[PDB]
Amino acid sequence: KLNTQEIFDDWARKVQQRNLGVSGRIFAIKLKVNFLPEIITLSKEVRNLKWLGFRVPLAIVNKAHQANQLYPFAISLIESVRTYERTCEKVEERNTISLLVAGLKKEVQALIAEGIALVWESYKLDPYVQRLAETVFNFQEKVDDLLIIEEKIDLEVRSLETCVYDHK
Amino acid sequence: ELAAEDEQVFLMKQQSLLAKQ
Repeated sequence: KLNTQEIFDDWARKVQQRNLGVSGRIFAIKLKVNFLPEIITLSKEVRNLKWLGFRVPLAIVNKAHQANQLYPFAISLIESVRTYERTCEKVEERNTISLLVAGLKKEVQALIAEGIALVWESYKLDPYVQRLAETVFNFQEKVDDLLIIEEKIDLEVRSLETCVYDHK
Repeated sequence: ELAAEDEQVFLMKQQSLLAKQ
């Protein structure tokens, strides 16, 4: 009863039937990165199985290879998209600070527009990951600075209605 | 007044882009 050959055969058959492939445009249109978490797990599903001695198929090995190469790039891209989405939600929820953060918004949108034409096979995909991180990094810092300053201005203007009626 | 595109309007634009492709 303890033989696990059936489990390995079933898993290999399921993954082959899925026919997972990362090739395609790096983004698609909510913004998404065409790199699901599952493509990571298959690589690990090979990494342990090779230790267990099961002869994994060559195509599965190649898919694990592509997953391993593109996973850090996909994490950088999905982190950038998630940061942009949450920060955009924060900015939309507070319409007062929309004008100040206009430059970072148009910059990141322009970088995304440049990247729509890219593919996972593009050599320029890795330099774009470098480009997007810097611009998003600047956008986060300046937004953080304004929130500190804007609250102080909000408190100070709030002080005026209740402050003492003297010129000083 | 430059304003960030709403999620819905930006995604309708992206829908228009994807559909035509």
